Amino acid sequence: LNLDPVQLTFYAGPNGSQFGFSLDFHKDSHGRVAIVVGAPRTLGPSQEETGGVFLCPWRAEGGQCPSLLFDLRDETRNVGSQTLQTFKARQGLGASVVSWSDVIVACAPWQHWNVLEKTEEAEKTPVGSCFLAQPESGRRAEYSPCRGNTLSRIYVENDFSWDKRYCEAGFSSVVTQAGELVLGAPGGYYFLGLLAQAPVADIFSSYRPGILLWHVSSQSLSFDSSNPEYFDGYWGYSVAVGEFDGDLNTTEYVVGAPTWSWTLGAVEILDSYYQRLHRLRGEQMASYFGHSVAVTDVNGDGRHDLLVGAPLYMESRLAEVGRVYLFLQPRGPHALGAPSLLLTGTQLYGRFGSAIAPLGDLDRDGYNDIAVAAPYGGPSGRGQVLVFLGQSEGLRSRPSQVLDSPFPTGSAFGFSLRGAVDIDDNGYPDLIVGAYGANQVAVYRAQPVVKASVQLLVQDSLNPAVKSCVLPQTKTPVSCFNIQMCVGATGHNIPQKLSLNAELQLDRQKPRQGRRVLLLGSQQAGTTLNLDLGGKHSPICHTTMAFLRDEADFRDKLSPIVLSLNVSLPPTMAPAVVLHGDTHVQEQTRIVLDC
Amino acid sequence: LNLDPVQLTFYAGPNGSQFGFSLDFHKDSHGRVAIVVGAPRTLGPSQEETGGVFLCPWRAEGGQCPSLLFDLRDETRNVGSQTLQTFKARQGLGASVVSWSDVIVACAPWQHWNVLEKTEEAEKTPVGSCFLAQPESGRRAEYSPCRGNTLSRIYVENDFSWDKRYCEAGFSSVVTQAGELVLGAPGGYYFLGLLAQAPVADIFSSYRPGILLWHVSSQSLSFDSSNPEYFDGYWGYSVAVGEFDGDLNTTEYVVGAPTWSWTLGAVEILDSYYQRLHRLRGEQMASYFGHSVAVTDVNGDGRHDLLVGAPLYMESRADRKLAEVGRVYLFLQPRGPHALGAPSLLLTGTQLYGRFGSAIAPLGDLDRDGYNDIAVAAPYGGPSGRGQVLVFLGQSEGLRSRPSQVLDSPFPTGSAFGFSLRGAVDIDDNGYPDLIVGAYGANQVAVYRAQPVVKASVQLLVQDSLNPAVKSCVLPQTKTPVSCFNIQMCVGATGHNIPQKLSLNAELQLDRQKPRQGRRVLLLGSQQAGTTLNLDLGGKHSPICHTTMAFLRDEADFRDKLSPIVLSLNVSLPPTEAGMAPAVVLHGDTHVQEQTRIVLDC
Ligand SMILES: *[C@@H]1O[C@H](CO)[C@@H](O)[C@H](O)[C@H]1NC(C)=O
Ligand SMILES: *[C@@H]1O[C@H](CO)[C@@H](O)[C@H](O)[C@H]1NC(C)=O
Ligand SMILES: [Ca+2]
Ligand SMILES: [Ca+2]
Ligand SMILES: [Ca+2]
Ligand SMILES: [Ca+2]
Ligand SMILES: [Ca+2]
Ligand SMILES: [Ca+2]
Ligand SMILES: [Ca+2]
Ligand SMILES: [Ca+2]
Repeated sequence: LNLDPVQLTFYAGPNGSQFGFSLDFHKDSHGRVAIVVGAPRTLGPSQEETGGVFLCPWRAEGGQCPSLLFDLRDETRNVGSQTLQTFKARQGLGASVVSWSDVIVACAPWQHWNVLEKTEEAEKTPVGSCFLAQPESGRRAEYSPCRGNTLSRIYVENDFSWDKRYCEAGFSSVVTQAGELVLGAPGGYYFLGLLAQAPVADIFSSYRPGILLWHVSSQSLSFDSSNPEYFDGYWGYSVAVGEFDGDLNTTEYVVGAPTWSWTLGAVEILDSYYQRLHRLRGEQMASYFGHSVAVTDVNGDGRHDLLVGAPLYMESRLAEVGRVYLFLQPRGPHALGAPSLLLTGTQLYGRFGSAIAPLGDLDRDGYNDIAVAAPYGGPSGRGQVLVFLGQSEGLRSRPSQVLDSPFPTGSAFGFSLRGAVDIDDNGYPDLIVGAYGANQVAVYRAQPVVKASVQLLVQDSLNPAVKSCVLPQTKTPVSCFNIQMCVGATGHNIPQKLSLNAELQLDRQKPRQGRRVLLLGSQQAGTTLNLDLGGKHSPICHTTMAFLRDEADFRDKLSPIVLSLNVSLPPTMAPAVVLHGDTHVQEQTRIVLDC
Repeated sequence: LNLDPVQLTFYAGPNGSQFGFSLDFHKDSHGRVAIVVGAPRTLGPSQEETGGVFLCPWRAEGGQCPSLLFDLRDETRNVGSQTLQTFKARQGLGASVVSWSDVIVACAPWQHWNVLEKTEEAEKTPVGSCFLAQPESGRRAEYSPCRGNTLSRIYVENDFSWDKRYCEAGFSSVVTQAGELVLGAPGGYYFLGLLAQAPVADIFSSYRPGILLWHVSSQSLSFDSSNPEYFDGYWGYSVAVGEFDGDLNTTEYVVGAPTWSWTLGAVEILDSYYQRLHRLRGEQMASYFGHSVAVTDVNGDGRHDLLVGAPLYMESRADRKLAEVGRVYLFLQPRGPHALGAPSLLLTGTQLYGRFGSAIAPLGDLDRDGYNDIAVAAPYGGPSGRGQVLVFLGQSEGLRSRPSQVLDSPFPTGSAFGFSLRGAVDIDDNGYPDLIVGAYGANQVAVYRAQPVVKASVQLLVQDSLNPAVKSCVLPQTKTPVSCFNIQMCVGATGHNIPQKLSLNAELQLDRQKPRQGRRVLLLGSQQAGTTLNLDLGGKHSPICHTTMAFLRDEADFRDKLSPIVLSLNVSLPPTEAGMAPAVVLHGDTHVQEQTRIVLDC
């Protein structure tokens, strides 16, 4: 709602693009936050297809960020017969970035790995990897469960089972609250999908430079499945962490399979033991249900809620426009299955739902908020971010704000969206929009929100011929009533330069020269006053006095008086304020005399 | 707790005018708050003590104030045979000022009134008169419920039954939320005392300038009692309103009778029909149990609680058998309303002849923690006897038994600092209720502003027990290896209206039990086991935690391997005394200890 569109933070990257495929907020232990962006198609050791990650300090003007190296070299180790080796060709370092407690985990899902066992070989297959690093410490603990030495003949022998040659671990990187790192591998089990879990502390403990194999304590890998629906399931395409079970103190992983059950799609909730507590499938085939998955409690009830993206949805306008499915967390026995809000974009081929970013209390509204992105939406397919507030009792169905791509067509503005981290540390979380091949990363800063609570004090009714008030000049006896207005500013971090303007309307329904009551001071049927609330918490109530003419004067006495007070922000750069809540009170006064 | 004692506002009246005897907060139509101060001995137009009320607008420096021009003039109106007279000489206009909505009720209890019929009369007795005003419109009105025209001999003929000649109505004035003015006349019904309650709108709409004896049609008065206990009860010395019977439609009055049942003292809680719901007897005779009464929900359970004051309570010390200090009783209302019984808390003063409990002011939520705080004033307490005010914070069970803050008189001795108290109103509009204390001896009022309360939080994490020499990260500036680990402490500062310059200080003491310079655990850097560093939180919802590398001495080097390794994290405000007064109050947990041990084979 309060995300500043007119001013944005622009971060540049390599001319080879991909700067913005994935990104996250690196929360420093000191309390600072900086944006870490993976560019999975930067230059290699010698102009090679590789990845790469940049670390941008949080700023406003922006610029060329420094680069954080993880691993770019074709290693080769001779374990007896097996001369195993790694290949950086199109590794994609930066396709998944997640940060936690001074550690950054950035993945290269398409990194290759071949083991030469004399004549036979393991084939140069994309096992993928995800490299961990504490930039302050400098320690690098690369993690790659799918790296192995089992030669291809063994795979071919029995049933091509328990394979990890092309798992592509790290297609989606997330980290729990405790620091446990979770990685997706869509290609695991012969292009079926597996997951990896390992403590970052344990990963750093068990890692040894040079050697290209380990087990790293009790790292938890997903179970291989022979179910036909899982074939080419593409599990671990997108992952997130949130609390969903009946017990606390445990972190669940939500994983998306956009091709589950013959491109139908699914999303699953897993514990650390991978018990599959809940699984919700898609509705439209080839709609890519699960491309991006987000976890946040926008309802404000505390219990986390689920958002699932289907950018390839074909709306029954059969127009290819994505859709975000919302799932509030209920208190039923087997609840959470039925979706509640189905948000759908407008621009054709917009891919509405490629990036769902939790935002938390974006506008100090008391409920969490979200930002969905359609990378090819908008007027001319540029791509647009749709901010949806909590609003309680569900989610804001309408876009509280629409952020337009300032990038040319095809930049896919809005592929990776992250929020839920107050970058301004002002109770107002910000948003970051990165896009694959964008070459630029945009950051939206939220602005203070002012809720208004408005009340009126007007006499309910009176005799038009009371004749108690006295006109100054003419000295005529007239009836009159007490008109007062009190508007107060609620919310957090309200700016002290507030200049709210209140406009009063007496007999609003009646037109001009059809009006009945009329102000003494200004001789007008309505005025605006600077009812500024800046610099104080108490409401301002400056009254007025409008006279009511004699019976014989007018004839609109049969019409009851309408007293509508409407408060609006001043019209006079960036407003830095968003009026919300009650802003128009129309308490009424009727005319009562005999009939 | 957070009431600033350094920067005070001083509002002055005329010399010897008793400016500050009673006071209340008047809210202007625009929401601007002003103070109504009674000065019950201000010089009248004819150089005589009559009374007066000042309307002090809120400022920073303070000073002189304008006064509400009432009608200070004796009145004489002959209604045919009789001759009604009102004498406004030493009437005490300002002895009880209470502001409700846009009206101010300033009562002169000692205004005299006579009815001259031929030779006879009704005796020139003090009936009292409250003066209602609307300073934004000039609408003046008067209310004298106890005025009568019955000749003196009639009461003698009927045993002084329903004798309302000595009411001094306005001795204690309150206004309910529904706009009903309730006056306690301690001297009504021949000093038994009564309550006179009438709607303010009816008071304004039944007053005609010139008529002295009229009758408000909707007013209600108490019942004269033949029970010997009530005699000379002064029933109406102090009066307050609150909810005590269940139904929120009915409003109940709490009325003090400080000399009920032969100076024993009592407080009666009774509904609008003056049916006694409950009676709270005194504890010690001549203690004036009922001198001050306040109603507020200190414990926050949603039910109003009662605060009684006995300024002349003589406590039973071990050394002194009976010493006059004063005592405030706290009664907590439970469910099942007609069960409020034994007192829940018994606060007692310290200074002799300090009159602890002469004023009980509900402060609202001064600390902003969901519980109601009060102020009890001893006008002659304090080591020098010049006057003290004690702030008591509310909690789940009763309220704090010790004064969170103590305010001392800035005025010379005998100023009666604390006689009049009034609070629970944000005067400067900074989100925190303020307090106004009236020292009529010095003819001044002190305004205390509540500075913001910074609620702190501390979380010092030490990962686990460690081995003496793990031979990890080397000792600083040496290739010599030692055992190293991380110390991380997150400190947060949450509060309302906190300034942008807040910067706490974290004292990190490494095994404070051991003497410094040779502690078992030092830092991997400067090696100083005690490091106090500033951590700024000037508008940061995210606690900031600068991790530190810490070194552990050799197993042979440190010989006490059995003593617990206890790290100390202390949070303190910076030395703001160098500049102006401390702008914040760092209430809350600011000091924690975290203990670990020495592990082996790790
Ligand atoms: C989580 O809370 C505490 C702290 O870790 C722990 O002792 C407790 O067993 C946990 N609760 C669960 C697992 O339900
Ligand atoms: C209080 O008064 C309201 C008037 O609207 C009434 O509806 C309600 O029943 C009353 N409650 C009682 C008498 O307990
Ligand atoms: Ca859980
Ligand atoms: Ca929920
Ligand atoms: Ca919000
Ligand atoms: Ca922000
Ligand atoms: Ca009641
Ligand atoms: Ca209570
Ligand atoms: Ca409190
Ligand atoms: Ca204040």
